[PDB]
Amino acid sequence: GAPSFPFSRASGPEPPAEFAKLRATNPVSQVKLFDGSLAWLVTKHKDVCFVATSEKLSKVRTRQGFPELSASGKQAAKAKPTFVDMDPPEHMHQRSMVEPTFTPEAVKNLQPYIQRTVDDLLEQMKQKGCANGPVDLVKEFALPVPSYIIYTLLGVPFNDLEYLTQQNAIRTNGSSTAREASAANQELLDYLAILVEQRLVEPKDDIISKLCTEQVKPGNIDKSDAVQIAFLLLVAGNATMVNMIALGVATLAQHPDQLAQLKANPSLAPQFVEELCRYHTASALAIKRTAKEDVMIGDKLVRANEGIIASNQSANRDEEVFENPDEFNMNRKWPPQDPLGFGFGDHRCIAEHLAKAELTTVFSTLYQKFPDLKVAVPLGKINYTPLNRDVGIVDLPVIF
Ligand code: HEM
Repeated sequence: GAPSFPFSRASGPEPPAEFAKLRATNPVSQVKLFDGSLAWLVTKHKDVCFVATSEKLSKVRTRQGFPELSASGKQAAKAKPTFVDMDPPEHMHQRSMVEPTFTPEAVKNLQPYIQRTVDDLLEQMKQKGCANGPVDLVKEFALPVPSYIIYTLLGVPFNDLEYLTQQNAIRTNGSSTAREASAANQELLDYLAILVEQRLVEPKDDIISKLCTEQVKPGNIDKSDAVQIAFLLLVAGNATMVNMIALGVATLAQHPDQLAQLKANPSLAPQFVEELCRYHTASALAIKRTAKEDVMIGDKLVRANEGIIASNQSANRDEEVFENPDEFNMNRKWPPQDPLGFGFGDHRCIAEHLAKAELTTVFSTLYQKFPDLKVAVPLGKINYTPLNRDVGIVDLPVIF
């Protein structure tokens, strides 16, 4: 029978072993989801791009055969959708309401603020020190950098950042009870609703205010929609950002020649970030569709109302695109084809430029501030996310 999916990672920092075998012998195959239903799994870079762009495929989760991967996903699919789950024309109708903050030009103009945020958190880490033992690079740095930035862009005032960063972390922490995670989720929604009310009365220079002035007041969306769009922008990428920062530090510890390169030349940070986003595809479960009509993919017929999962993680290890794909090599010569860490097509991560700027700022600054930063536990004992989840690191003891 069809194997259960998601697959488990082969070890803490490695992709599932199944993908390499599937790319070689069965690149479009059926898998069994948590509820016993079947879905198609696509593993080659070319086919992942096809799935991401075909207008014969839908992200609408109320369609028959949509590949929800858990009971919580089936429950979430009942809610009113935001643009992440929309097809044209609704998708860009709503996404364009918030895209301006995320353009290359806007993200370039944000660079001094990104740098200040990273610098301030590094200085707080220095002042706290590690004189009594290792400290957790996740809690002290990888968590607040993306959290403070997206909260600030949305419109949260500075004094509220630390508490709301902690609450949003509780939401997804693997140690939280269900009650604890649900209470933190509702606290974030309650806070955002009050912020939307405030910005309807007195808008400021932030994303929520722009939604209020330009879409809520004119009746293009309502205020509960504005809350949900803001919430999507917070929760869609934050855990992935935290994991990418921590994975970057661990990857450099595992590759000491490349770390020494980066310590000696911070202008290598962009190249490092490109290879990191290919090699550790920390969001690998989001390119999902159902077929609106029959569609042929490779040697398979995907029938109408059948589900599809396109693994951008597998695509990023596709030997036919990336030479020596399972080596981390920030000095590689890149091919014509895009790495797919941020997806592809109309739904490609709205925050791709922001995320790369955050990551480039982190890795061009971290080892200037802390040239002796070391992972404090043996690398084989790093606390990775559980193997049946997206790759990530829960906590990362360091000294400096
Ligand atoms: C290194 C960090 C990140 C990675 C690797 C990442 C990756 C991804 C991927 C793989 C997708 C799916 C794209 C597709 O459907 O083809 C996506 C979509 C999305 N991401 Fe991210 N992301 C990151 C950071 C962020 C951040 C910081 C935000 C918000 C500020 C964000 C918000 C979103 C949203 C809203 C979508 C849905 C876009 C749409 O369907 O139109 N992501 N991201």
